[PDB]
Amino acid sequence: QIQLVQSGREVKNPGETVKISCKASGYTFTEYPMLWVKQAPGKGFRWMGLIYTNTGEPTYAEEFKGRFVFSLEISASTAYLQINNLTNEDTATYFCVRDYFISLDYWGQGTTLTVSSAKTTAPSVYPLAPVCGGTTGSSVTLGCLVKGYFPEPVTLTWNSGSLSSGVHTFPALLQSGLYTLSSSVTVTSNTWPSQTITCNVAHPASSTKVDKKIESRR
Amino acid sequence: GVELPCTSYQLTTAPTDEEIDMHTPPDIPDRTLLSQTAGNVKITAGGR
Repeated sequence: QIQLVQSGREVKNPGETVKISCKASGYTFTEYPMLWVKQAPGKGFRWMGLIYTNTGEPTYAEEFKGRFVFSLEISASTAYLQINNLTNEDTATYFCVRDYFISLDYWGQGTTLTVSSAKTTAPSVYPLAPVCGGTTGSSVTLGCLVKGYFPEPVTLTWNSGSLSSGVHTFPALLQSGLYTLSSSVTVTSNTWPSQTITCNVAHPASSTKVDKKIESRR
Repeated sequence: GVELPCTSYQLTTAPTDEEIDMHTPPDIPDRTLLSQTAGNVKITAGGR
């Protein structure tokens, strides 16, 4: 099946490169079209080109091909589009397509990255249990956040899959050159406070990702 | 000044002294009927 599996989100270094890896498999790396995609902050999925993959070429576009330059070893569907030669006016979303009948026949996942070469740190996991007052509802509502990881994208990884049920994250707040975002960890009334409701935040420049349970507050 | 004897290169209905030939019939590169597809290529009628 058409799995143009892109990379995740990004805080892309100005002057550097960032290789959003399009593992474009099941759809075309090794036989079919890998449709290289720049991604607009307004513009949407813009042309970085495309390539029917029976021979093995990627093709470039006018606005996304260029600073974003992509390579392709299509045998595993392997390829990587580098949003590269970074500027503050270079960041956007990114994507691919898995083609058939030269418009695309399957759609690949992509990854959104904002061009910013700034402070580079790993995320802080800000955990939290519910209120000490109240808890007159169905369950316990708490949080796990990606806070204090400058810059983003700071992920929400939650409790080894236990705080991946109910743990709905929001984006990282981009302020002051730092990411601080929260996620509602919902622990059930059967689950919490007998168990937790816990999320965590992730960052590569410190190489950390803190997962915190929604603990007993008292 | 003269009527010099020479070659009159033939301008009549010369049907069969010359033979325009073709052996190893047509061989050259021209593939302009290509169409767009990914893996099952969506080509049309056209080109050559």
